[PDB]
Amino acid sequence: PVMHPHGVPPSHRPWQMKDLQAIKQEVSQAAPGSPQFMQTIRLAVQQFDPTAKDLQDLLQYLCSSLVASLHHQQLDSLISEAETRGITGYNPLAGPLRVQANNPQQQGLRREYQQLWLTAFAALP
Repeated sequence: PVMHPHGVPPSHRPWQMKDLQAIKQEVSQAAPGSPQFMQTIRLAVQQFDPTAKDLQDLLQYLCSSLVASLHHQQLDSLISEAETRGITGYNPLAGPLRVQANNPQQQGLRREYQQLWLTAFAALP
């Protein structure tokens, strides 16, 4: 999660097991892929403002290894397509998008990464 304390720069903090349990319960209160599901996962992403690594770690906790890998596969294709067209605040010279999305200061890029990560569920059966 990325914290936004008043005044000081934003900072990253690891998931707490209670955070992940809370998200798991909220998500499990809706059928996977359903409109209420996608709404719940999006609201959880808003709550914790996670980095790219945070999002990967969350799915690793929520889903089976192969299903989380399927998401990663779908997201990688979305990222490639997004990189071809250009992404807000992304210069390939500063490193891979997934790595840049882990810099707490790059909010605009993190938020766009979050939207791509959310979009990649559109395939998850």
